[PDB]
Amino acid sequence: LISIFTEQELELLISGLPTIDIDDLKSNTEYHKYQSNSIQIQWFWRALRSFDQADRAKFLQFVTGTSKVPLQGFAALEGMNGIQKFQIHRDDRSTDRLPSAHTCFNQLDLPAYESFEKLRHMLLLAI
Amino acid sequence: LLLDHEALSCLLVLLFVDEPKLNTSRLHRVLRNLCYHAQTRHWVIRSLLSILQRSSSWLSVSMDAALGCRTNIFQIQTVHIHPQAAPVVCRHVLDTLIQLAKVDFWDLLVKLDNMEASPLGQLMNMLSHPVIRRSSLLTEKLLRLLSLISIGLTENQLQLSVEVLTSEEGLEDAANVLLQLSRGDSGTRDTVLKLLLNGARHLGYTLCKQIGTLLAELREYNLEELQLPSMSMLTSKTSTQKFFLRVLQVIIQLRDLSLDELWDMLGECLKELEESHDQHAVLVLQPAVEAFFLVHATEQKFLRFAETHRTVLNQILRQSTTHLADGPFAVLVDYIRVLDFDVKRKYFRQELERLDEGLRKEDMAVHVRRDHVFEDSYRELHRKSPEEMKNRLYIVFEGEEGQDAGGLLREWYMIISREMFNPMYALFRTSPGDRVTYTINPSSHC
Repeated sequence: LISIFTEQELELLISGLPTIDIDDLKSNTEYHKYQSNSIQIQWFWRALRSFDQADRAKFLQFVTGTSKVPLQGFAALEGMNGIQKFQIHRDDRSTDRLPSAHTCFNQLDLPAYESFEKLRHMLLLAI
Repeated sequence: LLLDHEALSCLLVLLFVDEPKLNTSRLHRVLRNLCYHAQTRHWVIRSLLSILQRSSSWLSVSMDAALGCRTNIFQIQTVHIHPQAAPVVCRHVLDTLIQLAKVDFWDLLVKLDNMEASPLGQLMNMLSHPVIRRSSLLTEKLLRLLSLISIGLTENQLQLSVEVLTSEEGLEDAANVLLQLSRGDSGTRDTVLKLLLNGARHLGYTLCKQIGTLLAELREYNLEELQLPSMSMLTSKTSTQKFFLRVLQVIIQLRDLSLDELWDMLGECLKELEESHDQHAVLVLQPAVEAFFLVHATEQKFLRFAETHRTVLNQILRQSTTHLADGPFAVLVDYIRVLDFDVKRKYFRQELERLDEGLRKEDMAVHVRRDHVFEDSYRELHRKSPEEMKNRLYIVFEGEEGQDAGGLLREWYMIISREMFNPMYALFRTSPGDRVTYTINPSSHC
């Protein structure tokens, strides 16, 4: 009966769905090879705004490894080596592979997916 | 022979006069007691059935039938019942026949005025006759009657038309009739199955015609909320969707219909509803989806369906209050990626309450000290049974004032979930990498 939940959903069942201040995450995002006005990044923020609270939580788990919201805000987001901001990296491999996450750095590697729809499908399939 | 046929005729004339005060249940119990005598019963029933057939001065009974029309129930010139009064004579006779089923007359009647299993065939023919076939009430009563009595080909066609045409209780009694008939003979079973399939195929053909108009009109709506008038004949309470699903539920009840031109166009229709950025717009096909998962997903194609329409089937389930594991969509319990989290949460909570529904849950006290709650709870509970744990806990802190038990329980859970991660118990330790998560402390052997 518990096996109906995913490894995400059991956490969301025990501790509940968080309310994600997408503005706080955006305020605490670092862009390395993308830029803040890249079209794939505007698609990323549009997608993440379009995801419901549960798919947002699954994204947060995908990139940070947890759904827990920091009391002080995502400025206080910890990583392996102290406070690590969330971060989006362009994955220069082929764009027929999913984004990939390294949660101890809170690191997203993101291929330069050609479209909003395809990027959204791949992200939703990852989470 | 307690009573003669003239005294029975005098009693039976009471069935025609519609007086609200008259106690017709008491009259039914008089006829029931009289009908313990087999010859009286047989004459009584032959008269009541002649009254039904003839529905389809002492005898001057004026019934108000319509506006400005006060009819005489009897026209004597060979005695006929004025069709305005007929539906009431039918209603009172079926009311009496339902009790006798739980357990010449005209010439005698004019002589006054001048001063189970065999007739089941007549009662099945009765469904064709207009005063009955019109009235949903008389049909429901006659079907309840047949459903009691049941404990040929045209007569089954007329029984099935009761489902293919217009009463949820009367059509569930028709389902009972068709079952209890099928219990009789493999040949009537087969003929009723094949004539159900024939009617369901007609319904499917016209449903594909209706959805083809719907899809076309959604094309014409997009290509330049949803109130397409083609939708009205699917919303309708008497829609072919509800007839088709009803018939399929009876087919599936008798099993213990090849329409891929329907199923694939229901498919592309759903896909064009979902792409049209409206949500409840799907629900006008919910019974067609439930029919799909009835005919398919036999106690696969439904899995390809649940993939390509996943979020749609989720909109269906999320809107439906039908409990996931009692409705048709229970099969997908095991293919769990095809449901939303909160749908699975609802199913979870309903199945948990269903499995533990036999258990009465009580309230249960827990006496703890604010400084020792964790170990006091361990001592109190660690030998308790699961069903004693399932009782509702209220927590009393020693010497503290009374407070809301819900807030005090939330505090108790919060304090416990904290103390779990106190290193003094050595239960959980933070991942040295993340430093905010927690996993089993490999140093709890201390």
